[PDB]
Amino acid sequence: VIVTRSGAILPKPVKMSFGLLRVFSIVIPFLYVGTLISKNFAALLEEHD
Amino acid sequence: VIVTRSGAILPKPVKMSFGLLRVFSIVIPFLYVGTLISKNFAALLEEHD
Amino acid sequence: VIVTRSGAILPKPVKMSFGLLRVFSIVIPFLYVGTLISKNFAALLEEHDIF
Amino acid sequence: VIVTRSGAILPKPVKMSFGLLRVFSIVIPFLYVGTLISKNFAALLEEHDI
Amino acid sequence: CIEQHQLNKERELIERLEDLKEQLAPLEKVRIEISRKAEKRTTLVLWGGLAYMATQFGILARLTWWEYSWDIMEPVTYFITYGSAMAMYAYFVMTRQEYVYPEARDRQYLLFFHKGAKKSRFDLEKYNQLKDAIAQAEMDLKRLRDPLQV
Amino acid sequence: CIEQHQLNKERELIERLEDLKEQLAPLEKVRIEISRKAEKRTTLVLWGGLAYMATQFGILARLTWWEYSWDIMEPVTYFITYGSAMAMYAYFVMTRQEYVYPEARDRQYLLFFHKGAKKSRFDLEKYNQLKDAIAQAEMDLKRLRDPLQVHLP
Amino acid sequence: CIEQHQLNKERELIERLEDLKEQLAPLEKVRIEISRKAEKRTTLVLWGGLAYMATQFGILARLTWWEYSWDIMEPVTYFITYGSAMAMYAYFVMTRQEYVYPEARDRQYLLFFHKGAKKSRFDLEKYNQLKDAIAQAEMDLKRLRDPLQVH
Amino acid sequence: CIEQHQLNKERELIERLEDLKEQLAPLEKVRIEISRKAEKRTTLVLWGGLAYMATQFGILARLTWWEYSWDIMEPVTYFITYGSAMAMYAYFVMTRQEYVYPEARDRQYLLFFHKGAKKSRFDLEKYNQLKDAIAQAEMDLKRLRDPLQVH
Amino acid sequence: KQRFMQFSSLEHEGEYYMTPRDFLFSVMFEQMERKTSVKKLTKKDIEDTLSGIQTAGCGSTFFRDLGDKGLISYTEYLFLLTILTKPHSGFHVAFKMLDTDGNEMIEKREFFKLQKIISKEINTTLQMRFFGKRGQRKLHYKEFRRFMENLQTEIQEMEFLQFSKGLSFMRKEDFAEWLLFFTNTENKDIYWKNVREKLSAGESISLDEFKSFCHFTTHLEDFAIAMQMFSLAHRPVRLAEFKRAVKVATGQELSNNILDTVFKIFDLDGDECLSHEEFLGVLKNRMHRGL
Amino acid sequence: SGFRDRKVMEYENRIRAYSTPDKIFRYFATLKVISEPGEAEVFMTPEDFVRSITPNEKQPEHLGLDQYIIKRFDGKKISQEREKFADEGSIFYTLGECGLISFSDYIFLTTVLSTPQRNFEIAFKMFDLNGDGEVDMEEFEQVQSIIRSQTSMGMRHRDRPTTGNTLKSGLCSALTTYFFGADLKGKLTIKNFLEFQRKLQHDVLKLEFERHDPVDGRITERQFGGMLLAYSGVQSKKLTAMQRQLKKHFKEGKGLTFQEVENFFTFLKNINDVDTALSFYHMAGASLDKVTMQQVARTVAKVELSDHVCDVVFALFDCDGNGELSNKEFVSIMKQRLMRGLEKPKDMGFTRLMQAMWKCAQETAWD
Repeated sequence: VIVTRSGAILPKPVKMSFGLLRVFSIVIPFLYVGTLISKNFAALLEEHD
Repeated sequence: VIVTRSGAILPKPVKMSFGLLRVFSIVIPFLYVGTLISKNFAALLEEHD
Repeated sequence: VIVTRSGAILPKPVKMSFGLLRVFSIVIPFLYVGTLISKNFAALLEEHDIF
Repeated sequence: VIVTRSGAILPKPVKMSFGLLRVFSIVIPFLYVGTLISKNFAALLEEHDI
Repeated sequence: CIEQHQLNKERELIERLEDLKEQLAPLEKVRIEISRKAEKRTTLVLWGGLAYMATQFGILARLTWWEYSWDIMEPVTYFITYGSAMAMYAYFVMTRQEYVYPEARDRQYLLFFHKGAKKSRFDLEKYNQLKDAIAQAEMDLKRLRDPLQV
Repeated sequence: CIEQHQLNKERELIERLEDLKEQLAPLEKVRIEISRKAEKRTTLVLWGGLAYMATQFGILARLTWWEYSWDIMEPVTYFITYGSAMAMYAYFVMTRQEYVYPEARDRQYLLFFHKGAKKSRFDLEKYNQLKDAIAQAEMDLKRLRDPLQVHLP
Repeated sequence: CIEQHQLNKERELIERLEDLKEQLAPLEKVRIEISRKAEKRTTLVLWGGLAYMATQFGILARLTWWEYSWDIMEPVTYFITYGSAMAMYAYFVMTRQEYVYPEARDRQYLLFFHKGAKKSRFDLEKYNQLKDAIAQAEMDLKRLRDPLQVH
Repeated sequence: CIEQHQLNKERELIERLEDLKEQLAPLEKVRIEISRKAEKRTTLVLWGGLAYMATQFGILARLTWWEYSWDIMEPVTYFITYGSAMAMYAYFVMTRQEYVYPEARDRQYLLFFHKGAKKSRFDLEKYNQLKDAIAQAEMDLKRLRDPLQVH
Repeated sequence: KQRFMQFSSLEHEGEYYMTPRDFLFSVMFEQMERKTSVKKLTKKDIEDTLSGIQTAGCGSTFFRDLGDKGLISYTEYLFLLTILTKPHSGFHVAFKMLDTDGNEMIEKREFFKLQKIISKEINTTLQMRFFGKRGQRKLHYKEFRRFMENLQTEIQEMEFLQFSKGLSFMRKEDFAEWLLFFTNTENKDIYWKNVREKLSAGESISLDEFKSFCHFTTHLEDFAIAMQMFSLAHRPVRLAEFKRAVKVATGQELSNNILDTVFKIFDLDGDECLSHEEFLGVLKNRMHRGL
Repeated sequence: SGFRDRKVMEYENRIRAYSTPDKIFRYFATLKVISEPGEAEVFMTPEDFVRSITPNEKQPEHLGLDQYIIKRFDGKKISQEREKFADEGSIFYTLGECGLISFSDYIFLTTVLSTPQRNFEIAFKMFDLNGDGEVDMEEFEQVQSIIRSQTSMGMRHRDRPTTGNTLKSGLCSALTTYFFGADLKGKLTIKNFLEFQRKLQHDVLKLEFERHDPVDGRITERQFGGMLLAYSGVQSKKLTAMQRQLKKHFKEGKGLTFQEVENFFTFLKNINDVDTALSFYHMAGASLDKVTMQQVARTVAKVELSDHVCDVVFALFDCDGNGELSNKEFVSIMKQRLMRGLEKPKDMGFTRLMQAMWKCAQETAWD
C-alpha cells in the first residue's frame, strides 16, 4: 500500500482542512439539540398521559 | 470510483420503482403478525401453566 | 459477479457433503459439553477451596 | 488463495518475534494502571466531594 | 502475407460470429427463462430475509412491553445475537466463503439457477462453450481492427 | 516517402486530439459546475449523517440519567441497534450493493450528479463519448511514440 | 529455409515443456500429500472454532437461565463480547493484517503447509521456481501459436 | 535498420539503467532511514491503541466489580460502544476511508512519513521520479529480452 | 486570639487580662485607633473583682455596671466568644458531663478544665460569681442559661444603642447598615443598591423586634431546611411563607419593615421573592464575624 | 462461606446500595396475589421488607427476581380468614392488607424511616394551613413529593407496576385505613405521626431482632455484634477481636434480651449529640470506661444499660484490644448503622462534581 508498483512513494493524503474544529463544532450543537428536543418530548408526553 | 480511466462519469444507478413503498409494505404486516403470535404464544403458555 | 467477462455463466457452486448435518451434529454435543462443564466445575469450586 | 496465478505456492507467513509472550505482557500493566486510577477516581470523588 | 490472410480472416470471422449467433438463439431462449425463475426465487429469498428481520423484531417487541419483562428477555435477546454470529461462522465453514450480502445472493442465485438447469436439461456445457468461442472471436475482431488503426 | 507519411499520420492523430480537446472545453465547464453543486449537496449529506448520529446520542444521554432510568431506555437501545442492521439489510434489498461508507458516498454523489444532469439538461452522452475518445487517442498515441517502436526520429 | 527451422524451434519448445512437466513429477507427490495433511489440520481448526463457540454458548446457557440469574452474568457477558473485539484488534497487530475469516484461514493453512515443509525438507523453493518456469513456457507457447499471426 | 537499433539501444539502455542506479545510490539510504523513523513511531501508536483498549477494559472492570453496580455502569458501557461507532463515522468524514486497520496504519504511516521527509528535507519528488524512470527502464529490458530471443 | 493581645488591659505574672469594657470594645468594634493599654495588676484588682461584683446588676446590665472592674483571661475571652458566636455548642451537655452524680450543679474545679476544651491562683469575676466568693456554691443550669440569655441580650442592647446613633430606635437603614457590618461581597454593591434606591429609609424600629431578629438568627439551620424545602418545591417565597418560616424557626413572629426590607435587599432577579440561600449566607457572614 | 453464596451476597449488596428502587421491590418481593377478575399484584412480606433493607442477607433461590410464591386469594374461592403474615398490632398489619406491603408502601416506609424527625417537624409546620403542623391529605401528598425527592432521587414510572399515580392511591389506603379514618376529613398531628414513625421503627427492629432465632430470647454475642455492625465493610477482624477479648471474660454464654438492645437503639437516637460529651471527655483526661459509659447514657438519654451490653460494645470498638475505646470511629459507625446506608443510592456523583467544577469555573470567572 505504502509503495507503488514502481516502489515509488505515494503522496500525502489530504486532511479535511480544519476538520477537527468542524467535527466537534457539529458534535456539540446536535448534542445540545438532542438534549433539548427530548426534554421537550418528555415535558409534553408527561402531560399527555 | 466516480469516473473511469477515461474520466468518463459513470452511469446513473438503478432504483426499483416505488421501492421504498415496496419495502415499507413488507416491514409492517410481518411485524404485526409476529406481534399477533406473541399473544398466541403467551396465552397458550399461560394456558398450559 | 454471476457472469464471466466472457459473457458466460460461472461454474457450479459447491457445498460440503453432509456438512449441514455436520453442523447440526457438532453444535449439539458441544452445547451439551458447555452445559456439563460448568456443573462439574462450580460444585467443584465450592467443594475444594474458597481462598 | 495460497496458490498464485502461475501455480506456484505463496511464501511462509511471518510471525513476529514471540508475540504471544509479549502482547500478553503488555495488556496486564496497562490494566493495572487503569484499575488503579479508577480506584483513585472514586476516592477523589469522595475527597473533592468532601 | 497479411492482406490475403486478413481478407480471409475478417470474412471468416464474421462467418464464425454469424454461425455462433445462429447456434446461440435456441440455448439463450432457454437461458432467459431459467435465469428469470432463478431471479424470482432469489428475490423471494431477499424479501423473506426482511420478513425474518421484521417478524423477529415484532415478536420481541410485544413481549417486553406488554406481557413479559425486558429483565427476563434480555438474555434470550443476547443469545439470538450470539447464535447469529455462530450462524455466520457456520455459513463460512459450510460455504468456504465469507457471509456477506451480495456474495450470499450470488451463491443462492447460482444454486437456484442450477436447479433449474437440472430441471430443464439445459446445455450449460454448450452455452458457456459458445460464449467462450464468441468471446474469442470478439477478441479476434478487436485485434483485427486495432492494427487497422495503425 | 516513409517519414513524411509517418509524421502525417502523427500530425493527423494529434490534431484530431486537438479538435476533440477543443470540443472538450465548453462542456467541461458545465460539468465542473454541476460537479461542485452536487458535491456541496453530498457534503451536506455526509455531515447530516453525523448530525443524526449526534442528536440520537443527545436524546439517549438525557433520557437515562435525568428523567428516565436505564431500565426504561435499555430495550429502546436494543431495538435501535437491531433496526440498524435491519435498515442496513433493507438498503441491500433496495439497491444491489452493501451499506459501505465510501461506496454509498460515491452512490449518493453520482445520484445527485444525475439529478443535476436532468435539471440542467446538458449533453452527458456526448460528454461520455467525447471523453472516451480523448483517452483512446491518448493511449494509442502512447503506443505510437515508443522509443522502442520508433516512428519519429 | 525458415519452415523446418521455426517448426524445430517450436518442437524444442514443446520438448522444453516436456522436460518441465517431467521434472515436476517426482516432486509433486510430496506436495500433494503435505497439502492433504495440512488440509485436515485446517479442517480440525475450523470445526474446532465452531466447537469453541458452541461451548462458550453452552456455558452461559447452563448458568444464566436456571442455574443462576441473568443480572449477575450480564457483566461477564459484556466483558466476553468486548474481549472478543480486543483479541481481534490484537490479531490485527500481532499479524499486521486484518482478521477476516477466509483470509485468516488461508494464513493458517499456509502456516501449516510451511510447518509440514520444514519437517519434509523437499526444496519447495526449487519446486515453485520450476512452477514459474513451466507457466512461463506455457505463455510462450500460447504467444508463439497465435492463430491470427502466421508462423 | 531495425536490429542494430535494438543492440546499440540495449547497451545504452542498460548503461542508462546503471546511471539511474548510481544516481539513486546516495539517496535511498536516507529513504530507509526515514522509513525507520516513521515506522517505529507508527508501531508505537498501534501498541498504544492496544494499550488504550486494555485500560478501557480495566477501568470498567474495577469501576463495576469493586465500586458500583453493573446497572449503574451498563449505560456508560453502552455509550462507549456507541461513541466508537460514532467516532469511526467521524473518521470517514475526515478522510474518505472505511477505517479498516491496514488502511488505518497505512494512512498513519503516510502521515508520519511525509512529516519525516519534510523535516529531513528529503527530495521525495526526485526520489519517486527517479524510481519511476528506473521501473520504466526495467520493464523495457524485460520486454527487450523476449522478442529479441523468442521473436 | 491575637485580638486578646490587641485588646489586653491588665498584667499579672505576665498574664494579659481584659476588662469587661475592653471586651465590649472587642465585640462592638473590630479594631480601633484606641491603644488598649496594659498596666500591672496590683492586689486591689482581686478586690476590684469583689467590689464590682458586690455592686453590679447580675443580668443584662452586668458589664455596663462593671466597666473596667473585672478580669477576663484569654481562655475566658475565647469562652465569651463561644457564647456570643456559638449557641448550643454544648451547654446542657457540659452540666450533664462535667459534674454529674445528681443534678446539673457544676463544681468550681471542673470550671477551668471547662474553659480550654469547649474553646477548641487568683480568680476572675466568673468563678467569683458562679460558685460564690471562693467556690462555696454550685452553678445552676437554668441560672446559667438565664446568664447566656441576658448576656447575649446585653450584647444586642449595646449594638442597638451604639448603632442607634443616639436615637431611641433603629431606623430601617440603621438596622440594615448594622446588618452589613460583616458583608464583603461583589454583589455588596448590589446589596447596598437597594439600600440607596429601593429603601423607604428611616422608619424607626424598636429594640424588642431587634431581639426577635437576633433570636431568629440563632435558630437558623431550621430556616435553612425550610428554604431547602422551598428549593425542592417551585412555590416562590412570598411574604406569608417567609413569615411562617420565621415562626417555625422560632415560635415567635415579628415586624413588617424588617421583613419587607429583607425582601427588598433579596429580590435579586426574582421579583417579590426571597434570595433565600443568599440571605442565609449574608447572615452567616454576619455570624462568623471573620474566619 | 460458599463462593456462590459470597457472590450472591456481593450482588445483593450491590442491589441494596445502587439499584433502582422499583427493581429492588421486584427483587425482594415473593408474593403475587391474584385479584381474580383483574390480575395479580406483587406484595412482599415484612421479612422480605427486612431483607430489602438489610445488607449481607439473602432470600432463597426460587424467589430471586420476579419469581413469586403465587397466592390466589380472592375470587370464587371462599376466603374467610386470609393469612395473617404480620402480627396484629404491627404497623404492617395496620396497612391495607392482613400483613402485606405494597410497592407504594415500600417507598413510603423508606421515606418515613430513613429521614430524621426534625425534617418532618419542619415539613408539617410549613404546609399545614396554620403553621402548626395540622395537615390534610393534599399537603401530605406535598410532603411525600418533597421527601421522595430526598433519598430515592432516581425514581421512575414504568406504569406497569405501582410506580404511577396508584402510588398516591396506596398512600390513600394508608390514610383511609389509619390516618384520616373513613371520611378523610380530619387532620393528623405532628405527634401522632412521630409516634407512628417510632412504632414503625420499633416493629422493624423487633423483626430484625427476630430473624436470628434468639434462643430463650437471647442472641449470641457474636451475632449481636454482627447485628450492631450491619452497615459496614468487613469488620470481621474486629468481630473476632471482640470475640477473643470476650473469650477472656466469662460472659459469652449469657445472651442478650430484646429489651436491652431496644434501650440501646433508643439511646442511639440521642447519641449523635454526645459526640460532644465523649469528645470533651477525651481532652479532660478521663478514660473511656464502661461504667462512665452507662452513667453518661443514663444521664443524657436516661435509658438503663446492663454491663454485659457495654462489655460487648466496648470490646467491639476498643482500640484493637488495648482496653480503650475510640471516639469518632465509633461515632461514624453508629451514624452508619443509624442511617442504614441511606445517602446517595444509585450514584451519579460525577454530576455533582461537574457542578462543582463549574462553580470553580464561576469562581475563576470572578477573576
